[PDB]
Amino acid sequence: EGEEPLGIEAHAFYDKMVADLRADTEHVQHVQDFWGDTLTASGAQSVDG
Amino acid sequence: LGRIWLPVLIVVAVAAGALIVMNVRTVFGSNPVVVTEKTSDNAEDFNPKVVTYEIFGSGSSAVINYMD
Repeated sequence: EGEEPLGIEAHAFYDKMVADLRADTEHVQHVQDFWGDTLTASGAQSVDG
Repeated sequence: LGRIWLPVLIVVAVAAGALIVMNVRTVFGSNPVVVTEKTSDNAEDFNPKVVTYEIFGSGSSAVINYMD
């Protein structure tokens, strides 16, 4: 969640977090990334953005 | 409780009737309009695909028609 609509820096932070989550094989098994892919990014983000 | 049993029971009955009234009277109605839920998508421009048209030749000028 952000006070302002999420932009490029938010996407970079999200990508880094997703990579580190996928790194932890012991606890995390699968991350379905919809916001990263432009085909499904509309669903993963709120109307206000 | 020869002189206490009657007023207490009267008050109890009145309270029960008042409670039933207050409930059932308010149950009626309470549905004048129907409002549908809204589920829109995020309208943003991140990683938009870019299409480039190029025309070139030995001629000077050209007439070009394309679909946006």
